Amino acid sequence: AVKLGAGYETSAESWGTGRAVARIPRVPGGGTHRAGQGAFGNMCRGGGMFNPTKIWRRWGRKVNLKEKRYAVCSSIAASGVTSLVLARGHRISHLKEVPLVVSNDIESLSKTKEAVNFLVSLGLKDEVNRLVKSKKIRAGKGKMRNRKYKIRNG
Amino acid sequence: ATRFKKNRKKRGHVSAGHGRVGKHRKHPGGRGKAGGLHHMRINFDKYHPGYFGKVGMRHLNLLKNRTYCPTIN
Amino acid sequence: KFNKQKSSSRRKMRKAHFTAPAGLRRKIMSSKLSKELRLKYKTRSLPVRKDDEVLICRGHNHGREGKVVKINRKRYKIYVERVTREKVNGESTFIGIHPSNVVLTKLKVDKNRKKILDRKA
Amino acid sequence: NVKAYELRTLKKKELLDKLDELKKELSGLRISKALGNSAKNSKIHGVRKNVARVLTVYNQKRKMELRQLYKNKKFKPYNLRKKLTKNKRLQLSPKQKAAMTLRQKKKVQNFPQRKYLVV
Amino acid sequence: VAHNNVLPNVHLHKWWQRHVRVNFSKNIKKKKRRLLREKRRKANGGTPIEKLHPIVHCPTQRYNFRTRLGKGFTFEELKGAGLTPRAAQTIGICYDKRRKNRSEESLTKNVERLLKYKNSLVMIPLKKNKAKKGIGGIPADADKNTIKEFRNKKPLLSIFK
RNA sequence: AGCACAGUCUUAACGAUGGAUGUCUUGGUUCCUACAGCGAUGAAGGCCGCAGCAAAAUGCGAUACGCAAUGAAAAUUGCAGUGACUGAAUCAUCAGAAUGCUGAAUGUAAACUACACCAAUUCCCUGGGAAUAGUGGUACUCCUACAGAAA
RNA sequence: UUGUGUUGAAGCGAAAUACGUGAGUUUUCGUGGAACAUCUCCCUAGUGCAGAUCUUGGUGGAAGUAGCAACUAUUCAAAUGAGAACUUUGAAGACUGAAGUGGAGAAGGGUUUCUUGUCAACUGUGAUUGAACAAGAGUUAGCCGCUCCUAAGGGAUAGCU
RNA sequence: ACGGACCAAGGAGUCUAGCAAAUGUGCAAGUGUAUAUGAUUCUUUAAACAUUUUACGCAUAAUUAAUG
RNA sequence: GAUGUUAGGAGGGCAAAUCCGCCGAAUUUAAGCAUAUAAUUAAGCGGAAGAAAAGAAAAUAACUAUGAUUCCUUUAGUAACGGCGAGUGAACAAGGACCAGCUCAAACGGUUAAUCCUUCGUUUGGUGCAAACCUUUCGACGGAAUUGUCGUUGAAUUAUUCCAUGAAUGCCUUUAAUUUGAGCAAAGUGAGCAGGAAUGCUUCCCCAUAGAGGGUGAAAGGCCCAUAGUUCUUUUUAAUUUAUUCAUUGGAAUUUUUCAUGUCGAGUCGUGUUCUUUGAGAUUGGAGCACUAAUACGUGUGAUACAUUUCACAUAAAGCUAAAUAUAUGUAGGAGACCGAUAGCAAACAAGUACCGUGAGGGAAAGAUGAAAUAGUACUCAGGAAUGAGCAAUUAAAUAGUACCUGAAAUCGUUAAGAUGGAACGGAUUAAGAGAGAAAACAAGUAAAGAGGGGAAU
Repeated sequence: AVKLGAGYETSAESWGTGRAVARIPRVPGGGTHRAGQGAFGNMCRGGGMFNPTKIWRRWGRKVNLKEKRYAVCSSIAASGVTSLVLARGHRISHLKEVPLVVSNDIESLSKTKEAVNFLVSLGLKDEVNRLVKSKKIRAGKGKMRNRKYKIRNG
Repeated sequence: ATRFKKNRKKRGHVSAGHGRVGKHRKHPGGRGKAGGLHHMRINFDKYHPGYFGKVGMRHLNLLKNRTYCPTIN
Repeated sequence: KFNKQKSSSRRKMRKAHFTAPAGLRRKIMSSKLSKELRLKYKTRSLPVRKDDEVLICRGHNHGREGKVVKINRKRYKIYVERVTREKVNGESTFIGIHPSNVVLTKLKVDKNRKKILDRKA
Repeated sequence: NVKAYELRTLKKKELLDKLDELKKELSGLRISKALGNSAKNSKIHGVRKNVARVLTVYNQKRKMELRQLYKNKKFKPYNLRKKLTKNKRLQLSPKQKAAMTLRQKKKVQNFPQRKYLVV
Repeated sequence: VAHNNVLPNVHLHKWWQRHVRVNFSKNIKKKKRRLLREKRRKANGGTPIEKLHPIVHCPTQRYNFRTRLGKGFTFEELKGAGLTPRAAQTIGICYDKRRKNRSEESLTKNVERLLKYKNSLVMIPLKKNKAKKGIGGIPADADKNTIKEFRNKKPLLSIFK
């Protein structure tokens, strides 16, 4: 949100009928460039925006618990079919089956090297390559807002 | 969903859909429930018949816990 | 990355880099060590001192080497004896080289350096 | 250029004498600077810092030897005594805050909070 | 007003932007409270941080049938458990001097709940292997072996609910 | 070596003026978190000063862009200059020392660097030996204790 | 999601046997020198300008125009200088006419004072001049004033509100 | 008849509360898990996940000033 | 009572976002307006803390009853108030966070103020280098106090059981957590291309509990800081380790046996009236004035004024008290579907600055060379100089030359082409010129020779 009183922190006066100028408020005084300039108003420079953004916007949303559970179940089911996983963007043409499951010793490996080796041996070498080479500095003002890179999801 | 708002589709139409003759003034009929019995009387009588006046006696402090009773048929 | 007490804000930490005091600048003016010298002092990098033999491996002068002659922490640059350059007026001046573009080949002896190298043990 | 540790062993007499002669040399340097002479203008900083150092040593000696004079005695001058925050000075002592009547003292002593567990 | 709408009722005729506030920190506060109470129960060395409360009947005809945790046991039920209020407040028993036992059922049930808590108690000596018989109805201090074998056992918090 | 009428208008290419656009950003904004009083032991605020060459800002207070101490620790530099081969050059920390005139401002005043009264005062050596017109104190209200006067 | 960039991105100028009906889209050349897009689908908003005597900034025709008009008045020769109607010197003609552009002060100003340089801008024409710019310097009290006294009056103390 | 000398940039139905209708979605005589709690979650995470077999709202019954 | 430059102390001012008292509008809404609303708000005055204030029932209920305060969900836009118009608007119960209770007065103690303070001394041990600090109980003196400090919470009496007490001897270990400051911290500066310069592109290697970010001559996990992780160090705080002999000094809880039903806040409560405040309505609280109580069998609430009376619940007129709670302030951290120099704070910069006003106050504009100025334009010619030009010169680049990134439009200049009888532009249709153009706007294949690229076949 913008600062609460931004653009309206000046003395208000619109002496403007008979002055041959627009009836917009003007800042008072003299001896400076700002004197007589158009005061607050969305059209004026330094005048404050039309509807100042407020922190009490409806940021979050309430989602029904049943709907959330339905969505999670459906996402699992969708992950369970090959065509949808392929169309999502993953390179799973060398996977044996889409709902692939691995022995519980995967929960015990502790080196990223052997994790990548396991991922490759499952046939996801193309997927790993896609993820690795997808790292890229993004376009726009986002990267000056601690949002530098843009990666794909593996 | 500000891109679905109807005002967006009147973007270059001068009057913003609010009329060229009548215009969009601010409170041209009064504020709130102002005109009841005077110039909004037809609205009040047509959509809220028994609005004005009062009937019945006063229950000073109610304490709805005293008379709360749910019913099963 | 995992501790929240330390910021990862680009603005914040690049302000820190560009307004770092001289003492902190000494640390961020470090550079690599050659292979044999790295194996001899079992450490990877070291801040540069004034009289260390260095080898630049990046930039237009990526081949030659020489002994550092002076260090400008204010400009984040180091200068080596034979990497001078001719100005337009007619006199010579050393070429500023960022320490990240050089590797240490031989470093001078001083009482403090061995105390920190033993600290590296 | 004199360091602050070697003159730490001097008595107040020669400490003040060193200060006096050092001030005299600084005055001579300033006279030369006011004149056309400008070769010596760079020693003014060093002499000024030497004056600051000897003054620091002398003042620290004087303050310490003054504190030794009001060792205990419970009635030190205001500058000698503590310089905490004003409200910290006016705060009740921890003993005063923890003071309790005999009635509640014996209540607490006889029925203190107990540690225990459950099955 | 126009068309068939409910008559407007908004109570926003005063300066309400000053009083608007939004709880951006609800879950942060939840985490902070959980951390604080966890640190409390870690600091008090195995003694539960909950205090025993009686169960009482909610007032009025609407909540006649429901019971809930009340504030503090009464003098009568503490006496029935053989426990003075002064000594009970030092072993995690809440006591209030305002409740009165208007019915034998409430008296007996709170007394038996107190006795269940009492026999589930295991006291830690005040002076590190100087176990004593207690006072004011407080149970006698347990010994070193039973404290050792009970400290590693899961502390039941069912009686608190 | 010669030839275009001039002006006005249109078009293109190249330039002037101008500072849009794009891209930048040690800045802002909002939220979350945590701590939270400073002052007669003289605050906040205001003046006045302080560097070798020095206006502003920043820093500092007659020890005046910094002293001492502690950690790091070789540079610092426009010139001049200062530094070890680490209480030294420079950072950081900052507990010691120092902290001008004011300001609640409080001896009386105030568009005054004006005027009081009381102690003369300060320093050096371990009872002397010096130097200073300099240094402290003196508001109003109130509390506790004390004093001698009162009915 | 899947792409473009030092073998040159965004932007910009001119364009195109280009597409669309149209907002537009896409390409070429030049310039530019560091980022850019996603139309696969969706999410979001401070999202689309010809006007509001709109706001800020910049720029026109008017126009080399209106105008540079009070205070009677200038001339000759020389010096300096790159350059002299308005800098200096000499000569002349005149003015102010002790109710003075003459001497002293107050209020107000604050270094404009002096000397030496000096001309980017200013000195509405010129300018080598200057109250401009730069570097230095300059204000000396027992007797002149303040300081003291009291006035119109102000503030404060004791009370009392 | 009024505004517009010219150009660039900025420039105006939005945000919140509350109600209704419409439509999509989930469940259905039930629906919403409020505040809060737990939990090997704690960069993201201020979100996600969960809720020992009569809390509360709305609905499930209306009508009357009212004892009902 | 005064008075004291007697001794020791305190108050004063700043700062306010949250907090506590007072005082107190109008704009506005009612489509006018006067009650009402705005609003018990803004402005004004005063006073505190890290929170403040409230708070331990003269409470609620009417039930099978609850049990200090505060806050959250809800009750509830409800009961109610209101030109019953506009509008306004609580409480109880319920679910949670947090959870804590107490002391004066009054009673009792006179074979004895058993209390308190000032000043001057004594030691009991300890962490500090020091400076200083924490514990310590024996006094003596001078006072205050019976116009009342301190002890008990009725007083004794048995029974058990607890708690403080001293001396001597020994014991001071381990671990988990929490919290500061420090270190250590993997892997390429490998070819080649194009470059001023790789962090780029191809290709060959790897590290990852580190592929967060920043820097580095262009986009870097492997160049540097740091990051993941880990090791020391600081704070406190749990569990764990050990205590043993002797002694008398006092206190406490409950339980036996008797007394006496004690005390319990006065110009206060309350009532009348006036004003205000409230949803509070024959008055919710407060205040002013008048009148002015009872003594626990009393008196106060039980939301309609009375009289007689049951019942229930509390025990006013004295005081303290942590937590859950709030924080447009200050400081310090961390973030973001935020703004990107006419935006975002007024201020990205020498910004509350320059400047304006007598004053209260008003209040700007202004970011960007380049990788490197430790590359900021050397030299020559012409000019008095500014400047210009070069066969001269830095750079990758000077049409990047300090107004320096890019460099639009308005407006203006140069060159070229065209038009030109009191507007100019334009629509529709062609024509003539001038620019550009081959992607349909012809030619697949075929044979030969030259340069290449691939695929399959052992």
